Amino acid sequence: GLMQFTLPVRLCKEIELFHFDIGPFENMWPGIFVYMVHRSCGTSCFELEKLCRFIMSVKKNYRRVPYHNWKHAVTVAHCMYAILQNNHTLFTDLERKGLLIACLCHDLDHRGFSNSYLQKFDHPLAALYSTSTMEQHHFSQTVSILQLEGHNIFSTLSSSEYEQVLEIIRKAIIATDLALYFGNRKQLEEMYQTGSLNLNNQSHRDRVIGLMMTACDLCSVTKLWPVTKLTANDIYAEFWAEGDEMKKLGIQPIPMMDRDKKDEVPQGQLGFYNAVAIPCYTTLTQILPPTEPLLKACRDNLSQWEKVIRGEE
Ligand SMILES: Cn1ncc(C(=O)N2CCC2)c1C(=O)NCCc1nc2ccccc2n1C
Ligand SMILES: [Mg+2]
Ligand SMILES: [Zn+2]
Repeated sequence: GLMQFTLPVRLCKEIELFHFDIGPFENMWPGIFVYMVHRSCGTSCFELEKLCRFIMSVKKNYRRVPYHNWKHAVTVAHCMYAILQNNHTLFTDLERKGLLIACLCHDLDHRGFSNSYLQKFDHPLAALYSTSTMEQHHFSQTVSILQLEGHNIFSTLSSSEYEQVLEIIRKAIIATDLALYFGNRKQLEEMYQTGSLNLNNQSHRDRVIGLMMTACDLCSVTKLWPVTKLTANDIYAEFWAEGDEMKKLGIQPIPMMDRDKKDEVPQGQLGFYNAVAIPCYTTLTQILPPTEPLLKACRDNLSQWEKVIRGEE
């Protein structure tokens, strides 16, 4: 009860910043997460014992893949932590509870393959879930782990509050399906600009939490350049393995996934910052001004990819 988590000084200060990197010491990541739940939510949100047992079962259900791994889960939760702490008064008690958990759980049991590869492989998950295949799986794994004995971190919520939090988590996890981000953001753009955006409207809150999920999920582009660049290596290690598997099914993969087209990475990064990242952080900053440092960091990394193309690195 009187048992705070505390971090060393450098981490205690830097964890508050959007560009914080959680570091290479895996054994400190659970403690970093609990620290974020305690300051974001309170020391009373969760029974420590249940929370710790939940976290460890979540870690166990992430796989040893280059990018969609336990470090990604914690990284995406830290970015959510930073958004929530810079917008103290905008979110409900249930939202603060749900969104850090959603982030920790959003890629549970990922195998390093896209929805597209599952559909072309004819994986069982693609018959069970026809759209947002992996994301419906991640939510499914979240509910499974919540139902293990001693893992119900929400046990003190009422029946209707429990239904509300599981519904926040569901929509938040589904929103990490990038295919859905394009329309969600267009709709948010029009609502903000015609001044119809209304945060008392539940369907509007949903869209804004969806955009936060995309922003947190992509947050490798908002780090200091050496973090961004070394994270890109892990991302391509998965993409190129998928490309290899596409070629095993007799299908030329898209160039993003073809290791024979490494030369095209720098131009593919510009497309991605211009088509996905910059628009994401722009609309996020319009709705939630204190998230501006994510947009600034993203623009700094786009300019670093521009230098790569010009052979200045
Ligand atoms: C940095 N980050 N964060 C997330 C993602 C991302 O896309 N996803 C889906 C799972 C997470 C990326 C990223 O790097 N995407 C790579 C973009 C890209 N590289 C190309 C190389 C050649 C041709 C086209 C290319 N495009 C579009
Ligand atoms: Mg995902
Ligand atoms: Zn993710």
